[PDB]
Amino acid sequence: TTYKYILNLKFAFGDTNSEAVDAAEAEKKFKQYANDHGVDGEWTYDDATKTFTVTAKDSHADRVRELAQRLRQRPRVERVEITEVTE
Repeated sequence: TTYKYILNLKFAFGDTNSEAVDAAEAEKKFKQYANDHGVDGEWTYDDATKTFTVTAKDSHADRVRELAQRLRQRPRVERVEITEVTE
């Protein structure tokens, strides 16, 4: 009866020294697509330049199907994957 959606985003670069981090492009793009379709969730950081997790909570299966189909098309900057979790 109760189901929750979770989107995964992978971010990594081939550098030796790390000082700067990119979070404005992933937070502005995820907030634009989620606020345009109607998806409420939370953001979570996983290590510096490695992995990025994001939670997605919706009532209807139309907003999570349009967000998962329009986001997962062609990966270039981050890996976009969708998985359903249940308790």
